Order: sequence, then C-alpha cells, then structure tokens
Amino acid sequence: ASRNAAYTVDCEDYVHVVEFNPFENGDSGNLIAYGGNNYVVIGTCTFQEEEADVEGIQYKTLRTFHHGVRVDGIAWSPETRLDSLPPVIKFCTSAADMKIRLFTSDLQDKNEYKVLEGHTDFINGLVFDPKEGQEIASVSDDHTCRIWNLEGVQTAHFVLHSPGMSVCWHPEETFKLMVAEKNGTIRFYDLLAQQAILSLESEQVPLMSAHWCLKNTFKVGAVAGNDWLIWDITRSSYPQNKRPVHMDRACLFRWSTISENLFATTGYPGKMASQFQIHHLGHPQPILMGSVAVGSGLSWHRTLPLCVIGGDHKLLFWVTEV
Amino acid sequence: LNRGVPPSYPPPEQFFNPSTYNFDATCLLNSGVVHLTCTGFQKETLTFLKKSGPSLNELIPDGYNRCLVAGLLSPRFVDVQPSSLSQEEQLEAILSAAIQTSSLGLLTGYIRRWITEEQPNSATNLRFVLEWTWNKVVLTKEEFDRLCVPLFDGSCHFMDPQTIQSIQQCYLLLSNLNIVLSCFASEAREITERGLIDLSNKFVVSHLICQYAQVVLWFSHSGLLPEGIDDSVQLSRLCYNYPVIQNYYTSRRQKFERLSRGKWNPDCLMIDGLVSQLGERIEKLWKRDEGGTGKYPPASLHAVLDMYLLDGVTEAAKHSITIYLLLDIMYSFPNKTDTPIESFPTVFAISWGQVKLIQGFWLIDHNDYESGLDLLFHPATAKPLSWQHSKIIQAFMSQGEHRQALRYIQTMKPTVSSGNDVILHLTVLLFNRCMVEAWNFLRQHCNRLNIEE
Amino acid sequence: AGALERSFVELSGAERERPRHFREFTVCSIGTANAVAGAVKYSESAGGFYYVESGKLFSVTRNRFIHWKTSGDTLELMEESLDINLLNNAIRLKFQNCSVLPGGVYVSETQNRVIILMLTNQTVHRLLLPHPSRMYRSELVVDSQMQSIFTDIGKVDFTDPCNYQLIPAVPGISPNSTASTAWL
Amino acid sequence: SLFTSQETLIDFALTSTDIWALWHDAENQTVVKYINFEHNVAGQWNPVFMQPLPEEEIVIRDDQDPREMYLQSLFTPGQFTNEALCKALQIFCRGTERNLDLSWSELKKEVTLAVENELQGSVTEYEFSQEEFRNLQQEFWCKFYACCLQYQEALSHPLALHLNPHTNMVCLLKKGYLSFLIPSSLVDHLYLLPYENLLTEDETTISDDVDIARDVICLIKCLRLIEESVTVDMSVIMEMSCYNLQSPEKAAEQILEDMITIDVENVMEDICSKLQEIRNPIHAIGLLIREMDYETEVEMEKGFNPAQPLNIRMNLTQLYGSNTAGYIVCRGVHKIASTRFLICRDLLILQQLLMRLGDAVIWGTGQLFQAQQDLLHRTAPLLLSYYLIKWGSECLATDVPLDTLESNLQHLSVLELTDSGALMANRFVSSPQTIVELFFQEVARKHIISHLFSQPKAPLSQTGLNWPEMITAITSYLLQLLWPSNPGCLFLECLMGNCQYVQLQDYIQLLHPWCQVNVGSCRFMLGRCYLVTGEGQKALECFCQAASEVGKEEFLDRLIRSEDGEIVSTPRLQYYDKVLRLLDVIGLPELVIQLATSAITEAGDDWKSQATLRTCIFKHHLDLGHNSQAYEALTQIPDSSRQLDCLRQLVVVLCERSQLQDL
Repeated sequence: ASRNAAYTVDCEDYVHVVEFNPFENGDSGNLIAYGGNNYVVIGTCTFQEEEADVEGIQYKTLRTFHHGVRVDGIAWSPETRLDSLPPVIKFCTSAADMKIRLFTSDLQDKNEYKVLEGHTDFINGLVFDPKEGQEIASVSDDHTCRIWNLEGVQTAHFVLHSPGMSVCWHPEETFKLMVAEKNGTIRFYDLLAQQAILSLESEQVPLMSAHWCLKNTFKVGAVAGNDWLIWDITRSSYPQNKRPVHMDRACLFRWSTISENLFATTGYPGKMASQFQIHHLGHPQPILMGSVAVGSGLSWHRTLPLCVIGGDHKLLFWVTEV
Repeated sequence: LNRGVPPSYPPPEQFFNPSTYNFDATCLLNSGVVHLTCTGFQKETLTFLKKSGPSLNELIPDGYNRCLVAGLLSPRFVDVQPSSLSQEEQLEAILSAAIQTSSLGLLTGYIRRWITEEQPNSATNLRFVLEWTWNKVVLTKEEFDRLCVPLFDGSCHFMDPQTIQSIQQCYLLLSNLNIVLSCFASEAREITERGLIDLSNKFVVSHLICQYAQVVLWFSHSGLLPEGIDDSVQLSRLCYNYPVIQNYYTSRRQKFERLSRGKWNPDCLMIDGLVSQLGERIEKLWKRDEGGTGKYPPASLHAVLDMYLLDGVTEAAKHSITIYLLLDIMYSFPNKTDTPIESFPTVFAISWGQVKLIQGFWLIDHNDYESGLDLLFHPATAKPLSWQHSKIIQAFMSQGEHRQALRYIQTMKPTVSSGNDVILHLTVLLFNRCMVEAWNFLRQHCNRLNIEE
Repeated sequence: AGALERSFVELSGAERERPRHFREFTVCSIGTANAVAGAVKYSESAGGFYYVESGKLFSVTRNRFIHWKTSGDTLELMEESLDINLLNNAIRLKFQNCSVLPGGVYVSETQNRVIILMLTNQTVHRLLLPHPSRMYRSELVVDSQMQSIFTDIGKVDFTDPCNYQLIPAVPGISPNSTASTAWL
Repeated sequence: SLFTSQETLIDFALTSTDIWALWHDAENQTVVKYINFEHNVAGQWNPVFMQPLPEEEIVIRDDQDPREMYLQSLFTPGQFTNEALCKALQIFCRGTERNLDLSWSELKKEVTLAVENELQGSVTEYEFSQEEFRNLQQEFWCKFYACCLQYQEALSHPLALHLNPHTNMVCLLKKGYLSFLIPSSLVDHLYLLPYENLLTEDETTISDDVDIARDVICLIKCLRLIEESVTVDMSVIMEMSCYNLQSPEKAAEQILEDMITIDVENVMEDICSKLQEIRNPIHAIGLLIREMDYETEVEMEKGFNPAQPLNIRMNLTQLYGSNTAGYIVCRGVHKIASTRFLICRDLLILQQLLMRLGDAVIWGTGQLFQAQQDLLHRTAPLLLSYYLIKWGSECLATDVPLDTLESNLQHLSVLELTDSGALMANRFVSSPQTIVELFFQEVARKHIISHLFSQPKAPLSQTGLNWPEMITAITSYLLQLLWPSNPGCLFLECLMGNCQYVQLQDYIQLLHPWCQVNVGSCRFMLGRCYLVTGEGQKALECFCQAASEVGKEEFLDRLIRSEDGEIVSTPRLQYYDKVLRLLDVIGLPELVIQLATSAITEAGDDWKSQATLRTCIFKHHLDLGHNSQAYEALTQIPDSSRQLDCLRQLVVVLCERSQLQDL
C-alpha cells in the first residue's frame, strides 16, 4: 500500500521544487523554500513532533518573490537567520531562463534579487559555500560545473563529459566539491588546486541525481536508470549497495538530514502520480512508500525524520520510523 | 638552396654573401651514395652558440665576433671594434641576435626563472625589465599617436608604405610588451596589494592601447582611413559620409516620434539600446568633436576608434557598435562589392551568432521586419537580453507592426522581466485581438498588488 | 578502378563479441599411439579459400569464404560472411600423437560438397561437408542468421579408412618437410 | 624480376597481374606491400598502411583520474581484442581455469575488480595521502595495460595473406583476429606516404595540370612537418578545445606560439622553405578542403523501391549485413575521420602561420588575406565535422532492454513517422556496437544499398561484386549520411528510435554551437531526450523552440504529415497536434495546459482539426483528473457528436471516482 501524507499545505500555483533550510543559524531551522511557474515562496513549518501545543502542523508564509520565470532549483546560504533585527533570508534559485537568482531579504515588502548569467542551457544543481556563505557552485546541461562569488563573477569552473546533474559542497573540508554527471560518473574536485581527486561509476545510464551523506562523508548515494546506488569511498569505485527501486525509472535521491542509514528516492511523473520511497540500510525493503499527483522535488526536515515533496498546487509531508 | 631569415630590415650586407646559403647534396661513390648538409655560416654560428651555452661567459667575445661576420648583428656594429665594448654590451648584442631569430620566449623564460632563483640580483633584473617594459609602452604610444595624426587631421594624405610599416611595428611592439606584462602578472604572485594594482592597471592600459592600434590598423587596411572629406575626386575607395548617415538616423527617430504619438518611446532604435548600455562614457565622447551629438551615428571615425581605449566597456560591445557602422557604410555604397569590410568578424574572432544578432538589430532599425526577424530566429544567433526582447517588441509597437511583435513573442517566448513588460505583452495580445490568451496571461501576472492596474 | 588504387589500409576484425566458440574435435588417428614423443615443432601458419560463386550478386555463397590457423597438434577452421552471420562456423580439429604440417590444408569445391584435404607428419585426412546450394534450396534466404557448412561436422567419422590414412614409412616423408600439395 | 628490400618474407600471393606480399622487417614490425607486374614501369612497390598496436605508455594529466584514462583506452573500439583482455585478466588474477565467456559490459567489471583487489592488496598502513594513492593507482593500471598490450602483440602477429579473385577482396591472417584491406583515398594516401615515396610519386593523378598537382604535393610537405613536430600535449589541446565547445582556430593559434617558442633545430625554417615551392597555396588548400568534404544533393532516403522484385530486394537488404561487415565499414569511417581530423589540425596551424606571414615576406595585397580567411571558415567546421564523426565511431551504444524499446516504439508510432517494424528482426547480437555501427546496421545500409542498385549500369544477374569499389562507395555514402549538415535527420532518428537518449544529448550539444542545419529537429529530439529522462518542463521548452522552424526542415515537415489530406490547419498546429498527442500519451497535465495555451495563438477556425484536437485534450485531462480543464476542453468542441459523447465519459468518470460535487 501507499502511506497517505501525514501533513499537507495548499498553494497559489504548482510546486516544482522544495528544500528545507539545513542550517542551525539563529532560529532559521524550520524555514522551507519552494518554487512555482513565476515565483519562489519562503515560509516556516512547525510540527507536533517539535512543539507540544501544535495540533499536527503550523505552516506560515513569510515572503513570496515574483520574477516572471519558472523556478527549477533552490539552495540556502548558511548566513540565513531569524534571530537578527532585521532578520536575514539569503538563498539562490535556478530558473528556465538558464540564470541564477541570488535573493537577500530583511522580510520587508520587497521584490529585490541579483542575477548571475553565463551557463548556456539549463541549471540542474545549486549549492552554497556551506560555512562562510560567500560563494555558489552550479551544475548544468552545458557540460560545466561553475563557482561564483556574491559579487556575481565566475571564480572557477570545471568541464564535464556529459550534463552535470548533482553538486555537493563538503562542510568541513570546504575546498572539496562533489559533482555527478548524466554519463553515470561521480567525480570529486579540489577548489584550490582546480583539479580532479577521484571518481566513481553507476554501471547505469542516465544518472539522474546524486547526494553526499553529510552524516558520514564516506557514503555517496544516487539514482540511475531503475536502481538506487550507494558507495563507500574507503573501498571501491563501484556501488557497494545497488537495488532496483522504481519501474518507470528513478529521478531524485536525498540522504536524511539526521541519519547516515536513512534516505528517500522518487520515480518519474508516471501518468497520474509520481511514486516515492523511503529506504533504510538495515532493511531489505522500503520502510515507507508514497504517491503524489504531479509529484515534484524531494527534501528532508533539518531535525525531524520527516520528508517533503511538492506537486499539483501543494506541498505534502511524511514522517518515518528510524 | 636557401638563405637564413634576415634579422633586420634593411639586412646587414654580410647576409647576402654566398657563405650564408644553406643547401643539401648527394655524393656518388664507387659503391653507393651519401647525403650531406652545408649549414651556412649563420646556422653554423647559431648551432655554435647552442653548443657553447655551458661556458658562454668565457665565449661572449667569440659569439660576438661570429655574429659580426655572419650578418647576425645590427649594421651599427660594423664600424665598431669588439675591444671597445663591455661584455654586457656584447651580450645585449648577442641576446638581440637570439630574439631577432624568433620572438618573445627568452624574455618570458628569464622572468619565470628570476622569480624561481631567489637572488637579489635577479629581483633587480625583474624590477629593471618591468620598468624598462612600462616606459616602452608609453614611448611606443607616443610614437604611434605621432604616426597616426594624418588619418584624422582632414588632410587626405594617403600614407607611404614606410608609415604603414611603422604603425605595424608599433602595434607588434605593443603586443610584445602586453605579453611581457601578462608574464609579470601570472607569475609575480606575491607582489603586494598596491603593486598588484599598479601592474594590473599597466596590463589593462597596454591591452586597451593594443586594441586601439589593431582597429586603427584594420581601418587603414580596409581603406576607411585617412578620413577623407567628400570633395569629388573619382577613386574606388569607401568614405565615412557622416552627413548621409546622420540624416538617416535623425529621420528614423522622426518616424518613431510621428507613429508613437507619446504612447511609445521615440528612441525605440536598437542602436539607442546598444549605445544606451554604455551611457555617459560614450554620450560624452561623441560630443568631443565639432558636430558631435552624444547619439549615433558618431561625428568622426576617431570617435569610433577611441571607443577601444575605453575602460568599463567590453570588447563584444565595442565590436557590436563598429559592425553596426560598417553595415551603414556598406548600405551607403550599394553600387559595389568592396569585400575587405567583411573580414571584420574574422580579424577580431567574433562569433557568427554575435554577427547575426547585430544584423537583425540593424535590419529592424533599417525597416526590414522579415529578414530582421528570421535572422534573430536563425539557430546560432546569440540568446538576446531581456531589454533587447522588449526593445524589439516596442520597436514593432511604435511603428504599427501588430503581427511582427506577435511572431517574435510566439518564437523567442521572452523573459517578462517587469510589470512594464507584462503591460507590453498584454498589449501584444490585445492589439492582435488575442482575447482568451490575454485573459489567461493577465491571470498569470495579476498578483495581490498590481491586479487592479 | 576509375582511379588507380596506389595504396591500401588495414582494418582489424577486432570484434567486441564473446570469444568465438571453437568447437573442439579429437582426431583419434588409429595407429599413431606407437609414436615417440620427440615431437617436431614447426612454425605456426594460416590460410584460406573462396567459393567459385562468391562474387555473384544472387549467390548463396556471395561474400562467403573459409579460413584456417595451425599450431602443434591443432588445426582451427571457420567459415565467414560479410552478408549474414554464420552460426556454428567455428571448429577445431586435433590430431592425436601428430604435428600438423604448416600450410598442409587445401579446400576443393564441388557442385554437391565442400571437401577439405589435411596433412599431419603421420596421417592424411579428407573431410567432406555440404555445399551451401545443397543445404539451402532457394535464391531467397529469409533467416537473419544462417548455419555454416561446418554446423553438422559432429556426424563425421574421422576413423573411416575412406577419410583417414597413415602415411607409409616407405616412400616416407623427407625429414622436417612442411611443404605438400593436395587436390581432387 | 622484382626485388624486395632486406625485409624477411613471411608469405605472398599472386593474381593474373600483381603480387601481394607479407614480411616482418628487421625490428619485427608487420609489413604488407603489393606490386603490379604487367603495367608498372618503375618496379616501385605499392604500400599498405597497417593497423598499429596501442601505445606503450599513456599520458595522464593532474586534472585526471588514472582509472578513467586506462578504462577508456582498454575498452576503446579496435585497440584491444576480448581474446587479449581475457588472457591478461586470467594471469593478473594468477588464477585457475576460469573460462571467461564475457561481454564488454561484463569484462570491464572483472578487469576493474581484479585491479581493485590487487591495489587493496598493497595498502599496508592505516593513514596515507591522496598523492600516494594516485601513484599506486597508476602503477596497478600500467601493470595491467602492458599485460593486455603483450597479449595484443601475441594475437596481431601475421600468419598468411588471403585473396578472393572473384571479388578482389584482400585479407591479412593475424594470429588471434582477422584483418581486411581497403583502398586509401588520394588525400589520406598523400598524407600517410613516408617522405622518400612522396619524392617518387607521379604528379599526373592529382590534376590534368601538373603545376596544381605540384603545389598540392608541396602543401602536403608543409602539413607533414606539423605531423612531424606537434606533440601529445598539442594534440590533446586540439581535441580538448573541440570537446569543450571552443574555437579550434585559437587552439591552432596557441599551438603555433608553443611550436615557435620550442623549435629546436629550425623546423619552421624548413616549413618556410617548402611553402616557397608553392605558387598558389589558396588554390591548393581549397582543393584539399574540397576532396575532404561530403556535403551533397543526394536523395538517399529512397529505400528499396516498391517496383523492384521482392527476391531482388531481400537479396539486397542482406548485402554487407554481418556483424563483421558493419564493424569493418564503421572502422573505415573511423580511420578516414581520425586521419582527416589531423589534416585539418595541421591545415589550421599552417593557415595561422600564413596569417602570421602575409604581405611582410612572400606575397602581398589583402585579397590573399581575405581569400585565406574564407578558407579558414571551412577548415574549422570541417575539423569539427571529422571530430564529431570520430566521436560517433568510438562512442558506445547502450545495452537497452526490449521492454524499454517496445515502449519507446509505442511512444513514437504516436507521430506516424515509422514503417520501422524491421527494427525487431536483428537484435540477437553478442556485442556492444558504436552509435555509428548501430546507425549503419539498422538504417544507413538499407538506404546505401538501395541507392547503389537504384540505377544499375548492367543487369543485376550479370553484375559481380568488386570489393575496392563497393567498400569505398559504402563508407563514402555512410560519411555523407553522417555529415553534420545532412537534411534527412536519419542518424538522430536512429538514436531516438533505439533509446540512445544520453548519446543523443551529447551529440546535439557537440553539434549546436557551429552547425546550422536540422536545429529545429535537434531541439525536437532533445525534447524527446528530456521526456524519456523525466525533465518534461525542459522538454516542452525545447518543443516550443523547435515549433519556430516547422515549414523549413524535412524531418519537421515529415513529422506533420497525414493520410487524412484535409489540409486546413497551420503547419505549426499540425506540429502542436503531434506534440500534444505525446504529452497526452505520457500523461503530463501541466505540459498539455501550457502547450494547448501556446497552440491557441496559432490555431485558426479549423473546425475538423479543432474537433479532433479538443477531443484528445478533453479525454486525457479527464483521465488525469483535471476536471475543470476537461470541462472547457469539452465546451470548445464544435462537433455535435463528440460534445455529446465526451460528456458520456465525463458523467461516468465523475460518478465512479465519486466526484459527485463537480457533477
């Protein structure tokens, strides 16, 4: 069977991408960002698993920003905080017009952002400098990974052998970047030497999404063809764990924010609903399976065993055992 | 049977004596054949210096006396006794005779070495060559500007080939000095904040001066300079008839004035888009010369050429305006096929997608709406900026071309970058009577503030 | 042709298939079990044959040929085709207590059979196979993979005195001669 | 009486007119040469350009993983045999008798796991550097690669020649594999001739004018000094520039500064000597660029004509159709492309050297400078064309399942494009193919053999097959069917039909920055990639770009065709139909809304077409549960049958989803 959503929130447009804030900087830890056909929305979610006087969920919008294009990807900066007067909301997005939009807001009645241009077709993946907040890495169909400062200048780049599908910055060794390519390769790059470090293979094409386990940095996890794929960098260039997951191909991967053995994956948008699953390395099966009308994106709550997926005019949320 | 390369123009008279021929031969024997090379006394001297390197400091006078017999030294040494120069003077003469065989690589090789050598002497050599190089860039521009005056004084003086060759030598020398300045900038990585800024300013000014020299040279080759003022002498050349082109674009702004009626911009021109990006840097330059306006077209070709000396303007934007003016020059003489204008994209290695963007932007300002659209749709044409989409749509709207605005929107599907552009695209639909499409596009942008507007 | 072809280029048939399965058959040459195992190594060598109808635009032997390789006790044989793939083409024939003769393999076409004449340092052999215009019955093939003339070889008696013969020690082979010739 | 050199004759063959002979030389390289004996007045031997072994050591950069570089080379088409790789693997694994009956896609895994187990067998302490790891990695790979190379020696060694006098087919019996011999073309012949042979060739085959023939022979002697001085670093600079979508004119410009700062013995003084036997280099360059082009007016899509007898057509679909034959044809494309690419590399370097000389040294007036730039503007697209054809002749096709193919075919019949049911007949193959090999076997051979026997110069029961004419013409028409400007789209359609939806993105991306034909068709087929990779919103935008060029490209103007010839509606509405049906058959509601809203701008009063279109849009919105979108898709129906019958789906689907409030 499917599990129904635990919690749901309705929107003024479709949802294409959704990401929680991963950072603990100044009461920001319950922020959520999501993208539609002309805009990006910033809000907060509190749950009955975190505040004991909440029945189920409190969703609250903080600001919407309209920019006349679809939103295709989102990344948060570590500078983001609610403890400050004024607050600081700082993030970036990718969009259909092949450009990056850097947003910085004091939660006033504003529609202010900075544009960064120079990728030549679409941008699949974004990540900030995870520590100081002063740069952005971005991967694209144009066979490049590109680093950019807040001043909007491209500061470094790496050429790829097929479209760049995923990117991850290391939080402690902040000179190390992971990239994954549609050809099935996952590479690590050094930002100070501007060189490749090592690579891994999927055995499978296309690779659609990859993610680095920021609770055990030796673990990589991805989806390619119909498998999910997991490596341990201390052992082999091939997937130490491989399993078929989705019939209609597999699209997204995310490790849990809280547990180095817990992760989630989506199928493709098959005919009525995107299917998704939550997997656990202790188990021979998924522990949760779900299904969403036009189901889009994939993210995890910063502190809960709780995931979010977008879809047809909605955000939908699921809680899991660990 | 060949020579070697002449190390100067004119060559030293020793160069022509038969002891400088290179040639190859076969000897016939009572049993077989054998081949040999006669490497002439220039190649016998250079392949001696190549073998003498490990003791060169003992052999400087022997190398000097060989180069002074092979025709490898400058003619100015032929009256000079080797025993009335220093070993340093004999070494600058030999180093000249080892760069006049080649170009650049010894100087960049000495910079990369003296940085990796520690020595306080070599730190003073690096300083000396940097100060020698910067005073060279200054003196080469002082001589270049002193050469090029007859192109812009209205004198109509067709230049002597020796003046053209002097301008080519100053351009080549500026380029060589630019590569010496970049070789300081790539390797001297511990030069402190203000020294790095002082070096960077010298490289950027040298680069801008090299571009100015390259474009002034091409405008001289393609027959556009000297800037000859209109009086009736029948010769095959092109000329910059600023009066005709000014009467065109001042009449063209008056087409927009009388069609827009104050609902659309009189400055819908694509060229009053391109120049508008560059603003006060050019709007004040195009008022320096008598008859300058601050708007296109410029009042002299020198006001097109000092555009290359601009800081704060990118090369693609400089060349975009230059190609626009070359198209106006070709369109001023449509009784001809004067081809060397058409070299300009290649001589500055500009992409075909940039050339077609400029051509479509020129055709729309010249009142073509067919070739002016379907060259913008042609698949290399560089993806336009949002202000360029809204300029093109406003240019059809300020003229009356309901369908040509819609054909552009239905193809380029452009980024609706503000409420002004939502109002523009709503008008795009409503003037063609696209009433359902206007109502759905209205609903897509009717946000919780601007909905009533 | 219309030009004069002044040079050629080599391309390798370095196929990316699984290693072509040489079906190995032991030629148990009756009587050679008295040989002294001071075996003559010769060199290795190869060779080939073409069908007399292989150049014809509507032949069941069009663009087909036969080729072979030799080492020690062993002869390897294939049929090849540029037109349609040949199932069971690969075989290996292995002559007990003998050495094969380098180039000691000859092929004769007939209007009913292909006939292969083979020599070792102690035994001569005649193998017989069907001709393709006796396997197939049509100027139309419809099969996207064909059988080779070699397919059915597992039905041949290699001990039949009409096919195998021990070479007589008088007149006897000239010691360490590789060279021979064989015909019908 | 015809003499050899000192070379050691391994064997020879004989025709009615010629000898063909095979040697090991002195140092033990394989040599083949031939000589006609009825018409050769000089006694010179004709060369064969042999296939080498792979290179003994691999250059690996400090921006590269050593495992990637060795796992490319070890599995690159035609470097190694499976028979060499499996012997290296059996012995590197130090093993017992494993019968390794493995494919390429199995063998890479046992090879890499053998190297990983031996490398894991070397790390003896608990803390180590990334530098020590890359050194150990590169040692354990070279230690495998040199073992593969020694087993490729021991299988390349020659054992005989074989000749067919019924076809003039010629083969070399190497030890493991078999090799085949093919004629060289005049350009690749003159470029591959070792220099003393290029002092003893006859001028009167290049031109009826000996002076033009001479200027070309001297141009080749300038280009061959660039072959005899350009390094591995400089060849990597060219291929890296062409892969990274950069200017090969500027790759040649940098390589010319690197050469001019390196020249050790005055090579540039002899390039400038040989260039002064030339009188008109612009004409000689224009001729070499002409004999290297493949753009042609040829209607090749006209497959085996319906008036031809069935027995003749089936004998012709079966011509040159074996696995062995397709590999030989596509390695013909590869060795032509991977030679002419180097000719274009050196021709850009020589053009940049001429730009660097101009009016200052040899000739003068800028009419030479322009006419040389007008040639350089062909050398760069010609280099990129041979680079893209090299890449397509090396790039592997994917091990796609039948389930993933029959589904893709059921998603492509929605466009009416395809009598392509023949694709089902032949997929019992024991090997991976390249994307050019796949294209030859299931598309291009079916057209090439239709064309070659369309207007036969003699009766088909009297035509023989002549191998030198047949192979050269088949590879020449396969090059025309792979030419980046070819208006038939058939290569891209073959990749799309065979689900090659990664390689089809990388090919379109290597093509778009410079090629200017088929780009509407490429944005449509890139939209087909993005649908089958789930990026459906990018796919809609790519279909919305490709919509501009309908009425301009044969594939787009083919896509819009019907047997219902009631032509009222616009070609763009006929294209938007073919894309709506696809978004309907995949079931993507956003994209049906956004495309129908886009299509309405272009949609007329086309009452029959509008009645079919709105019936499709209604049904599939109702199937998707977009009931108010389905409601207006039903209100806009002009057909008084469909508007009654569509609501008979609506009332049922609302009742039996219990959506009773809508109802």
